[PDB]
Amino acid sequence: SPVTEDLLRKGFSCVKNELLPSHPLELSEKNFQLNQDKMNFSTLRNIQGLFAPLKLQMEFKAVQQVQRLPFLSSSNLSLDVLRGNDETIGFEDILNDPSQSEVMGEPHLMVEYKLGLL
Amino acid sequence: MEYLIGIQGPDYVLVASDRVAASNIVQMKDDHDKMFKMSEKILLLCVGEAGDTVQFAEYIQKNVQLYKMRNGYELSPTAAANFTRRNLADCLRSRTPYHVNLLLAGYDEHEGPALYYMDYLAALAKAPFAAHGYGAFLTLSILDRYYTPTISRERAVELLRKCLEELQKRFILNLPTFSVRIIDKNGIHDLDNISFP
Amino acid sequence: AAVSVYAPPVGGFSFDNCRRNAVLEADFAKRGYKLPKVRKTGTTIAGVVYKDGIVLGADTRATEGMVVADKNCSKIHFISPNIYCCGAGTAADTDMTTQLISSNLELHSLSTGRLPRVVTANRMLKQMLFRYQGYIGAALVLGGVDVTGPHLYSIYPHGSTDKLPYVTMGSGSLAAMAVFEDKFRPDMEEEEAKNLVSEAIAAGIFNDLGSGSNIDLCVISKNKLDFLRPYTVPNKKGTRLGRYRCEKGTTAVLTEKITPLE
Amino acid sequence: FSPYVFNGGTILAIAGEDFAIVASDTRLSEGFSIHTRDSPKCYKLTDKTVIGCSGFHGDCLTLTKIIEARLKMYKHSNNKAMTTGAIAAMLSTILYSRRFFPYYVYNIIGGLDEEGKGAVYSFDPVGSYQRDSFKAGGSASAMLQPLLDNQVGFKNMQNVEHVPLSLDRAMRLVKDVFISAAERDVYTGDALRICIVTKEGIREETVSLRKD
Amino acid sequence: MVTGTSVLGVKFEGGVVIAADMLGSYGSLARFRNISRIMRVNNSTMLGASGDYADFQYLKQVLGQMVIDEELLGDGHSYSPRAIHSWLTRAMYSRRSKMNPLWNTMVIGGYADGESFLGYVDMLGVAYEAPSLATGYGAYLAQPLLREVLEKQPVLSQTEARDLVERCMRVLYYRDARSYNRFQTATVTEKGVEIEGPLSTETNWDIA
Amino acid sequence: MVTGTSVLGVKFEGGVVIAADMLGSYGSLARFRNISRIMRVNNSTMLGASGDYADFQYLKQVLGQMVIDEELLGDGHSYSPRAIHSWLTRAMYSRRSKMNPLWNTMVIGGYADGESFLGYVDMLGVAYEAPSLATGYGAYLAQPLLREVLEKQPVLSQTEARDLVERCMRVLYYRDARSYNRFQTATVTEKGVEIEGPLSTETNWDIA
Amino acid sequence: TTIMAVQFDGGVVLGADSRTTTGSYIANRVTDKLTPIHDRIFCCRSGSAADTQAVADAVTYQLGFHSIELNEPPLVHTAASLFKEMCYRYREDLMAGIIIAGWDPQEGGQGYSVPMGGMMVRQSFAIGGSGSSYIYGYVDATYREGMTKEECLQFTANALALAMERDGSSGGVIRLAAIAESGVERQVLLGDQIPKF
Amino acid sequence: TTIMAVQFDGGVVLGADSRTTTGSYIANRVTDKLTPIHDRIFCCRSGSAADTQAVADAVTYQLGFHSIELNEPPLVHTAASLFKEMCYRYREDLMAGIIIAGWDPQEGGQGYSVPMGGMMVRQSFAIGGSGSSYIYGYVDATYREGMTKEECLQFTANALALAMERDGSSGGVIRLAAIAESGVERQVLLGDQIPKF
Amino acid sequence: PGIEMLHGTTTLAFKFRHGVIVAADSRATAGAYIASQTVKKVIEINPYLLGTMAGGAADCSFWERLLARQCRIYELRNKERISVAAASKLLANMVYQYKGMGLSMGTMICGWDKRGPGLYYVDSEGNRISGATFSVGSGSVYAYGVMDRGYSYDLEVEQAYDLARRAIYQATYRDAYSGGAVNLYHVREDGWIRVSSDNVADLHEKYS
Amino acid sequence: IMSYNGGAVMAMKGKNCVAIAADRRFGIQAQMVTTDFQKIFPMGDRLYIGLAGLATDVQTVAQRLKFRLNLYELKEGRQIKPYTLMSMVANLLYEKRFGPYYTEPVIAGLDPKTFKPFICSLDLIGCPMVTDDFVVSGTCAEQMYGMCESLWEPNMDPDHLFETISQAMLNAVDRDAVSGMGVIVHIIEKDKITTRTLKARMD
Repeated sequence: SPVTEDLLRKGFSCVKNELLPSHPLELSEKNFQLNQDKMNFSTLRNIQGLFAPLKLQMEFKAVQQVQRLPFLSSSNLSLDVLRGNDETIGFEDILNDPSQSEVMGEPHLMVEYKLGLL
Repeated sequence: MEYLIGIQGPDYVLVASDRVAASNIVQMKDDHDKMFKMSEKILLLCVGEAGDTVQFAEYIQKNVQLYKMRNGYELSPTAAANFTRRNLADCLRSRTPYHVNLLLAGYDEHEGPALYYMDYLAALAKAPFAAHGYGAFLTLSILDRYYTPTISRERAVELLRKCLEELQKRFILNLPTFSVRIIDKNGIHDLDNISFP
Repeated sequence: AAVSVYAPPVGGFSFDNCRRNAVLEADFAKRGYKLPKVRKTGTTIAGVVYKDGIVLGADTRATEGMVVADKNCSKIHFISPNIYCCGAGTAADTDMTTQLISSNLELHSLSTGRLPRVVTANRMLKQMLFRYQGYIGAALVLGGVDVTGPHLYSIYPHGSTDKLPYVTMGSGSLAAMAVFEDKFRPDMEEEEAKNLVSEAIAAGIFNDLGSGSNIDLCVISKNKLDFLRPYTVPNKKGTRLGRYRCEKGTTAVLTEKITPLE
Repeated sequence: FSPYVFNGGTILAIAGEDFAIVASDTRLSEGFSIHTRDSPKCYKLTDKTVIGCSGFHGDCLTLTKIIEARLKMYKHSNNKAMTTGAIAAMLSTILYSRRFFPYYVYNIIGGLDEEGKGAVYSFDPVGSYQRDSFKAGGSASAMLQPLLDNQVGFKNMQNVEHVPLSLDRAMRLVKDVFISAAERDVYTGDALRICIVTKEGIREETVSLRKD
Repeated sequence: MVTGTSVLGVKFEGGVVIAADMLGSYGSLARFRNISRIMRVNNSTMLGASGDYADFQYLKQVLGQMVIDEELLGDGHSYSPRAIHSWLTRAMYSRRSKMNPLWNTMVIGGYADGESFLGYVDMLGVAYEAPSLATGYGAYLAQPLLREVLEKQPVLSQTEARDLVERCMRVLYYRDARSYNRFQTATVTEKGVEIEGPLSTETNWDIA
Repeated sequence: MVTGTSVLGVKFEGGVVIAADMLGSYGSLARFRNISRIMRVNNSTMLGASGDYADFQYLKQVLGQMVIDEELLGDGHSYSPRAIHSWLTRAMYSRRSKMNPLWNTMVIGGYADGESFLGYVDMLGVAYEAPSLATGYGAYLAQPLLREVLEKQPVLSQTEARDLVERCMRVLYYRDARSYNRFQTATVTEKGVEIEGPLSTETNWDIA
Repeated sequence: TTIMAVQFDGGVVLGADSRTTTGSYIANRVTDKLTPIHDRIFCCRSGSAADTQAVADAVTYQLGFHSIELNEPPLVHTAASLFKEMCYRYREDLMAGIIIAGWDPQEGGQGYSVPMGGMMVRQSFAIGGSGSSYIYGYVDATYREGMTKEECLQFTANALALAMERDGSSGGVIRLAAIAESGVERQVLLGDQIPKF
Repeated sequence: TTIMAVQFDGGVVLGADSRTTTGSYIANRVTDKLTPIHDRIFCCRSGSAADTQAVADAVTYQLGFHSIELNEPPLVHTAASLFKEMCYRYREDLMAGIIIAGWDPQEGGQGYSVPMGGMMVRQSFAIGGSGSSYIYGYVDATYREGMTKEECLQFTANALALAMERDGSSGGVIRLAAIAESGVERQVLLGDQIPKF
Repeated sequence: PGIEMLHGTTTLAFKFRHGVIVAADSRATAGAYIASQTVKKVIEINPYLLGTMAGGAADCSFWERLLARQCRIYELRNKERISVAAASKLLANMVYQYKGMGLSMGTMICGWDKRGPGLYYVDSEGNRISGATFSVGSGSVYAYGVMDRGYSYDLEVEQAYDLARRAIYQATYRDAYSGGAVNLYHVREDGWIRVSSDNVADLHEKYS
Repeated sequence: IMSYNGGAVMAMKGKNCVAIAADRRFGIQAQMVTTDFQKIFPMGDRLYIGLAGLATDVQTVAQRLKFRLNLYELKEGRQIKPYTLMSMVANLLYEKRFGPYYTEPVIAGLDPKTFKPFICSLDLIGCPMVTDDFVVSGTCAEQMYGMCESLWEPNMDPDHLFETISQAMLNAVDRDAVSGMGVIVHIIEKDKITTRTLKARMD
């Protein structure tokens, strides 16, 4: 820890160091929105009841699947006022803005991966 | 370790090599062609850490044929160099402590030949004659001394022969025989191997 | 475009250099080669709370080691119409981490129609700095008047906060804050406060190595915002005695190209 | 524990035609504070030889106090006075006597030869002398030297003649170079002491320099 | 590993004044609260030291022995403060070069031949004279006030010098981790050496 | 880093007895002197633990929650001590394999279906049963007496078992660095679980 | 950084010292090491200077939300449980020794301790801090039972002033505050008001 | 390992605890941590268990030789100076905190301290030991001036018994011994004779 | 302290039918800052031998001075000139006396004597290898190849001078520490004679 | 770490004229592999950038900056003001603040509307600062402030500006092992760009 049970499409990534975290501010930056949402969900589930996290997360799921196709930039106008970051500009949009992506994948491959078919 | 040199000229990108293998204290094989081929006009020399060299060269070689087969025409040496450097930098910095040296070649149809020198941190120069390995130290001065700005194809072989004789006489290791290939506006020509009895 | 991409790119602080950086540093540490350095501008910052408003001030030297990189670098930024901050150490980080909060407070003020309150800036700065546990160092001195009254804060590079009536942060600060400890009295006047802070910053600038050149003050009184720069020049460079200018033809030349633009 | 610490300083020496000049800033600074502002770093040895000793200020005193004693011993023994051509070798021997516990100093020797002639020597912490003509050095080095290289011995200049250095030019150059180099360095400044020496004795000189 | 706080001192018109804290710190705890740190080596030179205390005792014994031997001999000559300063510098440097350092930092003050002397003898072999001085952690807080007042006025009298030392004690007690309410002082005017103490420092915490 | 002392126990003719010290040590200082270390998870099983205390609180909450949920469901079935022992073993092993160990060492005793059970659940994934047991530093001092008496006589009664535990407390208080005069005890006979305490240990220092 | 609490009949007292520092140098001469969570429960601090603040903010958030949700005054046991659950879960980089106390309508008067490591327990008198190890004997030998507000205040003043002088971390003014059945009253002891010994 | 001494008019008292150990395990339950050097001066011990013994033996040797050479009873200052000179000279591997006290015909009644590092000084009450840091406040707040033998003995018993229970290193019997103008008398407090708190 | 001097340099010496030729550069670096431009490295010890310089500076100078003193003493005693082999072995013994403490030196003692020429080599390692073609220092390579390609043992004088100049220039053009001036030394029956000194810029201009 | 390669760049503001100069050398530590390796990039027309440091990151940062500059120029219509590129490079460098690059860029150019000369500088991770008289950064940073401070003068015509930028480099860069063997001088006057190549010691 998985065995094999196309290398040109995905290659040149040794197994050595993905199970070896980089500079300690790695798991607190690669996964930040997920961790903040998890903490808020746990707090609400503990103090307010079991209805609020279920309702809010299923609202997230409902609003998530109306954006443009993955191979184009997503405006994400909605889901933002609902998340609570409506005006909380920070080190997430001014640095390496995804609109000007330096590298871009194939459309069919990206959409079929987003669907999870692969 | 190993040895790679390439001399420029008016219409050729002549490169030598060192057909040899490596191990702990043993020579597994005495003829191992290091010269991967890119297209009908481009070579790619590569010496580095074992395994990573033959993997990176294979990956970067089954990517230039795709461009030709998908667009009809062929790449240019400058584009090939600026693509190989980018791939090497992105992959080396990503997750792998690589150690590979490269020496591109090639002859386009607009500006003479072109020879590119690249270290293991993914730099890109355009020296008229470069070298790799450890023999670079003992042979680069010899290459620089006699290198007239214009050299005939006949004299290039003689200069290479002298530069390899000096290395074979004053070096610790036992590089027994070398390979020679010269590129012109006719494909990838070949010459008889250089073997020292 | 590319043929080896699956997921869309994600913004934020990139990290695709540390793997190479560590091995390169290990290679270059034992070989006695040059080492990278940043503008660790250890500077004195002073602030006092007089009867009406607040007075700020800091020195204007920006070193990057043992060499004086700059002789005029503003250590006072803009956050809101009636809130000012100060930086200390690693000016590169402090500039961005103050500008971000300035923009956030501007958005809040535009959405509210009323002047912001200092406690909001304190809360946001504390939250951000504690989120980035260490690895980013910018000692700040946050001061500003609001609808309630004068305020002052002493944010540390780990998230601590205080509400002192006077504070001095930076590399060379003990001299200035000792001058404060000796001369300060409660409920002073405006000109007296300005003279006191000028004297403290002068003591700090003289009795230290990390500070020098001009000083400035940032009086932010209730109905008048002032920004004096420079305020006083303590040291003036002398004059060059002999002319050492070189005339035409002094230097040689090998090749030359001339291209006319439009 | 660490039996070493820095104290700054700067030494400059111009060896003209019949005059040697040694000058040095005066500020004892360690860590980030300042200890004093007088701290002269130009001690006299004989009537025609001046020693400038930069570096760590715990051996700059010991070498100064040892050289004078050895000079007195030599004068008593051989019934003469050491010339500037022997002090170099003698100090080199003393410095190399502790190659396994090196002295942390950067010494500069200036004086007159047997005949009226400029001469400035230069050492290294381990100890190896070498004759020079305009050598400087110390803590804030690498800034003083290039300007002197541009001025004293005309280098990388063409269609310009050669003129011997006049005494009026030397002080005017030294003051200008120290004033220019005091701003951009941290350890320099405060007071400047000049020890111009000629064939009539030693005369001092003190000027202000970026008052701090 | 008992440690001192600060042995600062300032020059003066015909005399020198030295102050020190009667404290001993066992790392962080305040183990001892009555030990003294000022000496009376002879009739014209006094002494003060910081850092370790056992080494201060040892040099106290050695230097008192030397001065009493010299006085007992009898020639109409004594030890000028410059000689004592040079001896301490040489001893400290020799101990440093042998890899057995004395963790100490001292101040030597005196008044001989109608002039004042004050020096610094830091353990790494540092020696000089100055119109004012501070030791240990006081080199950042105690020095600036004295330097400013001395630059404004290079010559003083007894009243303002005493009040300046009092103010410096006030600020140092305010803002130091190792300090005590009481402290000693001793002038070295031409009458002799007069050790005075203990003293007190009235404070104000009205900004609480 | 609060730490316990010893949670030793011995089997018995129809029942089990467990004793422990009401102490909490902050490395060397005795920070707390009234905390308890015995549990009453259900009507037929008891518990004791040593080592860290916060982890003991956490497992107390978790196991009490599990048992109260099972009782609240309602099926005429309970948790036999073997199942609880297996659950603790699995939890400890899973925590060990994740590089987040629980610095704890527990004893599980009970009496179900007319037989006694006693186990050891050491944090490294060690589990077994024995007629007698000791924890922590008692594995060298507390064990030998119980082992000797059990080998001489494999079955006992209540009086001699109680006196044996009393003697073991006496010796352990005599010769351990972390101990207290008072200690708790609790039998698990078929009537129920009866927590008793505090107790006392009369000593004799006549060989002083 | 000495912190201690004492419980009496009908209420509790609470003291502290304001000498937050950064090593051998004093950071702030006078501070408020006494946070008023909600309106009755009070929470002192120790250990570091940022993790404690973050924990206090989170506790204020959650406890205020809970109290306004149930439309009832909070119970101190809820605050103790919240502190325990927050501290223990993050027992790797959250070195923050905390002591909380307060009054509630039911069984008024409570003193809780929660040292580093997340352990929670109740005791009549709680003491915590780096300079809070020199008064154990005095507090054990002097603390009797059956004391009202005045002598409890005097005892706290004396006990804290004793360690106020025999340490380097402590020093300065004293911040006695007593929470009772009716409300909260605060006072500061400065100058000669501090008992000598 | 708590050691303390107190001086009164006409003599001094001296106590100790017998719980010498080797870590988490008790080495000896009852010992005599009180060595009778000569016939009046008494010397307690702390720190290690062998360097202290060697130092005590050397002190006994030299002091007995000196006393029999001068044909006069010894002075405690001589013992203090000898201990200081022996300890300070070997301040590299002689970690042995020592406290000495005794009576002499001239200015009878002396309590001297000499902690690790060789420093020597006199004080009215001396306290030393690893478990001798929990009673500083109590001894400072309780020790008045002008007390005779009985209340001094009671005070020493109480003060030592307080730390006797709030530590792991201490525990067991108590070894009060009082040296006076006439002679030396010793007694041991065991069982309930030890005051509770 | 800081790096002493001369992190690396270059030099060469070959022998043929008319004696031994010595060439050297002059750049005593200090890690990353050029300290001097005209430091002489061909050390003269008497008008029969020619000491060389490499590695460290102070160590090389001191050991050549000691070798010169010993050679002069032997000359005065035995009335006969000392052979090159004796001096080489003497220096080898002195340098090998201290090893592992950080010594670093490369010297190529050469000259004429009763047996003809001789160019023995010694360094800090301790070997005393002879030869007919040598080059030491950082810039020894980049010159080794050229000077091995050109050497023929039947050259004239001017041809040998040109070969040495070309070798040094081509070595210093490609390296990063050699350069400055070029000193050329000749050895014959009547002792060494200085040939000429030259600047790199002029050679580059005339070889372009 | 800025010693695995070499480089040195200046910038002087004269009288409606700005000058930028560099040094041409690329070598792996002691060894040297080439003499021609450009370190001056023609971003815009009357604007230039002066990357100097580790080359393998110089190429990457130059490529990314050129890409983003083309994007902004095409989207927003008209040319880029010199002050904008300052914040451009600041953002680009702070993108990888934790995984820092190795570049000390220098920007020098003219305002396309006002023709008022502008010069700035940057540190390793991005800290904007502007100096009126001159600025310099590179591997040999220490041995240029002394040469530049005295020789400088305000209100200089193009000829004297070229002479000063030549004299502050040609005999001030040879005092170091690495970063030598060739100097390129770029003078940017009001109407026409001009490039010159000096000659220095070949060592």
